[PDB]
Amino acid sequence: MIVFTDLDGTLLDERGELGPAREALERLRALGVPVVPVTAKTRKEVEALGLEPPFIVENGGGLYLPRDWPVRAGRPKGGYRVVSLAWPYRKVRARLREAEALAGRPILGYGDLTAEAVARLTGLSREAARRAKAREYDETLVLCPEEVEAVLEALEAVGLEWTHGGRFYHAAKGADKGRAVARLRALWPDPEEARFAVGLGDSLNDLPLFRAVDLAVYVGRGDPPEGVLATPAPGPEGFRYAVERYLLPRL
Amino acid sequence: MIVFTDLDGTLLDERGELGPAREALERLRALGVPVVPVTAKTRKEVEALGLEPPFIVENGGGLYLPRDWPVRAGRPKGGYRVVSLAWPYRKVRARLREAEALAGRPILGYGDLTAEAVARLTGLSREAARRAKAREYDETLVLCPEEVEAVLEALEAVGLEWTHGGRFYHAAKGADKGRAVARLRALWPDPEEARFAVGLGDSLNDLPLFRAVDLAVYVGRGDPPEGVLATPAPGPEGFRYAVERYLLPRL
Ligand SMILES: O=C(O)[C@@H](CO)O[C@H]1O[C@H](CO)[C@@H](O)[C@H](O)[C@@H]1O
Ligand SMILES: O=C(O)[C@@H](CO)O[C@H]1O[C@H](CO)[C@@H](O)[C@H](O)[C@@H]1O
Ligand SMILES: [Mg+2]
Ligand SMILES: [Mg+2]
Repeated sequence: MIVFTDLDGTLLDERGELGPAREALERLRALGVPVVPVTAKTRKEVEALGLEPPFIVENGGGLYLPRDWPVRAGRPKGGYRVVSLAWPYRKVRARLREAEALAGRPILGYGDLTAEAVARLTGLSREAARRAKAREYDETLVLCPEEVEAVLEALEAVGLEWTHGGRFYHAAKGADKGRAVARLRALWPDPEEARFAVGLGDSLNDLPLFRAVDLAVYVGRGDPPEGVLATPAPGPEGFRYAVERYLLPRL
Repeated sequence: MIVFTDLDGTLLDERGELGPAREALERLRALGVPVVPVTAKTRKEVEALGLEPPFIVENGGGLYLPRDWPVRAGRPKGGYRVVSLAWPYRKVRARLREAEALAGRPILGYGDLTAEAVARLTGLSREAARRAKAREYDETLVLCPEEVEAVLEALEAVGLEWTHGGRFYHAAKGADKGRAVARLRALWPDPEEARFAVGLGDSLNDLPLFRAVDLAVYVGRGDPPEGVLATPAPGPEGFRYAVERYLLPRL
């Protein structure tokens, strides 16, 4: 069994911490069940949370593996090997400039904003905001509600893809949580361990995650997607509920 | 006679340069008529143009005087003397945060953006964008057209004042081109010379300028505001026409 999990609004609470998930995470480790973060967050953010690889960052744009992963894949980088599935940030940013000219209006993202600004917009600290700005693949867009749709049309026109997390729209090319999950499973050392995958999430960018796993659990607000299990409460309490009710009684 | 003039879209061409205005400016200089910039631009931007004080920056937020101005006013600041009429930028920025809370959405300004982003948004060079970001009183806002109305009400509700230049809305408190022109006229060494003031402009932020002078000339693109003279062509060609037709005969 592998548990693939989104962070914001799923494993993490409103302050970007664990809440009741802590105990749930420990039980899984004790049972030897790998837990793989799959998030819109950057590697720098995942690191600051003390999460060890493997993990999937920037909506599936990058798969970070331990340097000594038993299956050879990716490009070595320090204590990691990195499998890049998506276009680099710089290329996305260049494409955004063309989308701007098309939309006939500015399209702003984290790359355009100071860390101070990103912090204010996200409620993160300036330092956490600096980590959120260290994007390798995916751009987080800052859009006024009323312009969203015109912007999305322009993104697609210039070859970019979009999704949204809990609060923000994203632009990237080749970043998909489902693609990344499928890839990581294919690269898993023990095929039997990866045979059954669970995926938990709460927003649009998690749909691909749900599709790519065997047991999908939605811990967001409202009704889950079709074919996805639900929990009584959202977020980390959802995660806890999910492990205890759906996972442990299988372990 | 003193000629008070806006810069962008009035004295400056589309590239923000004085080239086309040279001949008309030299006509005034040769006749010993002082010319005072009155602009939304910052001290740094005005200096980069090689314009000497007295000049009025940031929509009237600051009045800059020569170090040896005969009438002692304001305080020494970097080789000039400055008379601060408006709240400092820092206070405006803080009150903007209250506005954001009321509006329920981000309200972005230059202070939130990198020089690179400002450069892209304005067409200024990266160097010029840094100068445009060196704001002491007034914030230039970057707003979705669809959100302007809600945003402007939010500004009013938190005690900020707004206006707009050729392209951008602004927020400040106590910055009014008319108030600054009146203060400079009152601090003028030669009361006779200041007795007859001319004001030229092309946008909303110039209405206060027109109210504060004895002869107002509009060089923007619409019909002129009531009580203001028009010119056959906008911008620097309008400024030149006004000098030749309205001012020289009077001199
Ligand atoms: O789309 C969003 O709402 C979240 C995921 O739900 O990701 C963005 O927002 C987060 C801050 O809330 C950042 O940590 C991420 O890096 C990214 O910029
Ligand atoms: O409101 C505007 O459209 C113009 C009019 O002067 O000023 C802003 O825009 C200019 C750039 O076009 C900057 O040089 C100014 O500092 C200011 O930010
Ligand atoms: Mg989430
Ligand atoms: Mg103007």
